[PDB]
Amino acid sequence: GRSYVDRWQSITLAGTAVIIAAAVCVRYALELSSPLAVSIVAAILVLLPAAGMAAAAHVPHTIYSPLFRKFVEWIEYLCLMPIFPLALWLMNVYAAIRYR
Amino acid sequence: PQAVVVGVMAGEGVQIGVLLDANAPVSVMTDPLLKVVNSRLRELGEAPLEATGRGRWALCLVDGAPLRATQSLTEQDVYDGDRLWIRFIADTERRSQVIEHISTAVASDLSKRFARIDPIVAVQVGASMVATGVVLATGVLGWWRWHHNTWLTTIYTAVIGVLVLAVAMLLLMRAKTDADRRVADIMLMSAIMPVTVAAAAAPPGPVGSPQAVLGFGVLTVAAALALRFTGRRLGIYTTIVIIGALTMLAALARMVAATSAVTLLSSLLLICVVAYHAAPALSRRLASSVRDVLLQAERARSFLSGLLTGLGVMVVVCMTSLCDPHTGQRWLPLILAGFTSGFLLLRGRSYVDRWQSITLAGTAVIIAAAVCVRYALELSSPLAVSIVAAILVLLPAAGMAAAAH
Amino acid sequence: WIRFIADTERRSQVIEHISTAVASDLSKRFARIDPIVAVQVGASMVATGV
Amino acid sequence: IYTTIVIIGALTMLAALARMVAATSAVTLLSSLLLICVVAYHAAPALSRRLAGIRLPVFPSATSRWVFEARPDLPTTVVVSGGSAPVLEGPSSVRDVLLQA
Amino acid sequence: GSGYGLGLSTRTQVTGYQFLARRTAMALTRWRVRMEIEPGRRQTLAVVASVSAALVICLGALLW
Amino acid sequence: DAMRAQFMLMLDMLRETAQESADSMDANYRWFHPAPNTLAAAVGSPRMWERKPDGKDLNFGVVRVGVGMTRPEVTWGEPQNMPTDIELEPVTGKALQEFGRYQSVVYNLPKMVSLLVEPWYALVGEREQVLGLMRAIICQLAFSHGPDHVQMIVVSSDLDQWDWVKWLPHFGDSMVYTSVREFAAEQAELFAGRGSFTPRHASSSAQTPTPHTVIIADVDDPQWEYVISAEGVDGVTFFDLTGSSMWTDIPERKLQFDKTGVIEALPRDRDTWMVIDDKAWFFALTDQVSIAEAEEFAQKLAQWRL
Repeated sequence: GRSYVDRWQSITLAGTAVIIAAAVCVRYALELSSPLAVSIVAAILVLLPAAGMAAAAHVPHTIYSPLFRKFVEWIEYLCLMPIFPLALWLMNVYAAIRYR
Repeated sequence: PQAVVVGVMAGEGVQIGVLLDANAPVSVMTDPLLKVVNSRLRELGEAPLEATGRGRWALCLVDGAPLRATQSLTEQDVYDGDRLWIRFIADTERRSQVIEHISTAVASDLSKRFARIDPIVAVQVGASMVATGVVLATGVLGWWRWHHNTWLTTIYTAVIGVLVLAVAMLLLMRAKTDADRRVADIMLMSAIMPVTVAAAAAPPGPVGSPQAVLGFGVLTVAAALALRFTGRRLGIYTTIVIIGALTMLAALARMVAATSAVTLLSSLLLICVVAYHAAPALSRRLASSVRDVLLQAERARSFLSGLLTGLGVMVVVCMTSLCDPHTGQRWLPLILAGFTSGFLLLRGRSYVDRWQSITLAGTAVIIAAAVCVRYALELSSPLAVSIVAAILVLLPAAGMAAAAH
Repeated sequence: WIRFIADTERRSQVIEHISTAVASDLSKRFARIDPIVAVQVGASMVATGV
Repeated sequence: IYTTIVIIGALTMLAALARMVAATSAVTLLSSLLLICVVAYHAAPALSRRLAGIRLPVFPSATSRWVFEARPDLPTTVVVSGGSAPVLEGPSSVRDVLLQA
Repeated sequence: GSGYGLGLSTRTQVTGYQFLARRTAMALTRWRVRMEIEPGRRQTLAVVASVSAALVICLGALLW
Repeated sequence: DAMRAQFMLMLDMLRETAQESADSMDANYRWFHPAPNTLAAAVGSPRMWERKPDGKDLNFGVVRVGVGMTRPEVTWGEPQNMPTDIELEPVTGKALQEFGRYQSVVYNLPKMVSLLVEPWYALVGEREQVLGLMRAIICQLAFSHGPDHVQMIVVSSDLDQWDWVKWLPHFGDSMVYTSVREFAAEQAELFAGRGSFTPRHASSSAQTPTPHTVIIADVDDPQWEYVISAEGVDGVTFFDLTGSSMWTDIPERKLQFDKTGVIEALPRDRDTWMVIDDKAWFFALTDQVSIAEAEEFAQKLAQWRL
């Protein structure tokens, strides 16, 4: 999202990333309903968006060292590298080929 | 018919009544007219009108749009008793600007015509996401209740309510601008939802009539209390107070003793009917010297828009419940819905405000549509759905056609 | 201008003060509904039914 | 709004079509769409350039030397319904850029 | 026309076009041409690395 | 790529410098030659009758005719050590070429004609276009120059078009005629006494006598040949509204109007007014005023005296 400066283009990218978490949390509570599951889901569903407001309010008026800014940049690349190796694993391709 | 009397506005606000020639073209009058308004201001002891650099003098409507300089005052829709404005409009001539290299040119232009994200909007988005988040948490906690009405739901929700409310408390006391107040209001608006289900979840045993009474009670109290101390967001809070109070009475009656739902539904319909008639009176009683008039006018309007809306929610919920297509005289609730729709359709257009008149008009259409859809799903058949679709599509089409043709 | 002055003629000669900025602003900010808008509303209603 | 419809329509058509011509599996159709979307987010700013008709001219100066003193392009005249009196805006080549962007 | 049609081209014309394409792409998303650092390149290379890593594992299974 | 990117960034800073200089020229040209519709409000201001003939004022005898293209005040120096055509890099080669083609002219600036440069200016086109521009010329002259410096005469058959002229003081004397035979008896007796045309310039303006004469020809009388074939007289300037063959035989004195109101003429230098090319080209987009607007402005000006 920070690669886009337009107001609605950046908000849509951030919103899309957040809604994916919310939608998975709900699915995990209705099915396999249990006291621990609902207890854990209910906490995540309020703290996660709360941490977002906290970060949004404090980040614009603080100072960060070049070494930390360079570190947040690399998190994006480290997140892209595993998607393809993991998706093919979920599709069972490596086991399929090894057993022809 | 040779002349018309109209009010002309001049610099900084002096209105002067003048008798103008009804057929000469307007451009012939603007020059001597400027002289006259200046002469009167000079005698009154005020400062005259003056030009600034390059521009021209024009005669315009109160909305600022200028009159066509060549047309007659009778040729334009200007009548005796109307008013006009004399105004200075500056010269717009300036050099054109060109950038040839497409890469730079796209950045330059695209940055001048649209708005980029900023820290002020970032916080409002954050507030909106937490509000949306907590209502999802109370939902799953409130869903578990229908199968396990144990202490977990109330114990877990109570702490959330206190925590959200505590944050809003510090924000409300620290806010300096309307931007800050919207953030706090969104946070406060969200605190009412967890406390409501938290209270209603306290009485044990299978959920129903006895549990419902607490929820609608605390909801009504909290919404009213928030309004009383905050004095903002009148509409949303008022609408909750109405549905809360009315539901509390029905919940109490059903818990104590009620022969049938039809009885309560009919009672609610009658209560709303009298409220629809009393609506403007309620608003009037619930609502340097000039300021006193401005504040009261919008206050009354705010209470009225919410009131008319809340009553609409109750009657649509009640009527859709009453119109069963199998029970008894299947036609009786349908004609009753028709009579109810007619009153709203005929009286809604008498209101002065657009949203109040529009919302009332729309309230009738949804009732007709909802009844039609109910008679389609229940007592389903190929002819029924075919008949329903024809009715459902032509009904609104006819309403539009009556206005468009 | 040359005009006919009947015996019955009397003129107001009275002025009043209010800032034109507020008058023009309030005129647009709140006013009655127009048929131009109703066409959009009607179109939205028929679309909902289909 | 129309562009959004085209994308879900096109990608869903290819999903249903795979399921129609071959049994395969749901997990595979879902995982495949995910990968197509990850690469599509990287193409979006370039794909959006061509759909709007932005063209990038590239050639070795027409196989000729530069003529710095060339006669500039003629400025175009425009009118408005109310503002019936015509006024010239500028070079036709530069006016499109303000719309294309 | 001067540049229209489907005529011949050279290597410098191929890289030259890719430079203008990168420079104009960021102007649509970031609205500035300063291009202090060029992140479009890096975000693309990270995908190519992902695909290559998948192929190495995939081909490694066939050897087994 | 690093070399390419550095060149592009430097080239845009030169763009800002030209754009900054261009803003200064726009304000100055409007401040001396405003649009005709704005002149009515400005009548009372000290900007009226401001122009002086005493040598230093370079705007004397100059009149605004419309808008178009003009050369900015920037002066471009050629790039040293330019690589040969086969050695030029494609991206930077075309960039420096297109940059030179557009940033060398500034668009939508006011265009002008000078009374001190030609014996006459034949206006050729439909009547409405020719008269529209002429009334604009008359009110511009009248607003910027006083009656002690400019005098105007009309010879016309269509007196119904020249009725508004009554109010302007510049048409007075210490004056509209029906034919050359009439004009010859009253006016030509004075003007035929001496001289022939001589193109002037700012410094020379101090020596020519104070009242410059503008004559409007709208009769198509063949009797005009005497003064026209003699190459006029100094202190006079004719505008032919008819398009007669005696006036229309010189391209250096012919203004051609397209159906869209675009005027074409030979290009003239901005600083010396000398003709620079023999082929006609785009000159200005015409501005015009109605008889009502002209009389409205004329009545406003009729209110003032020395």
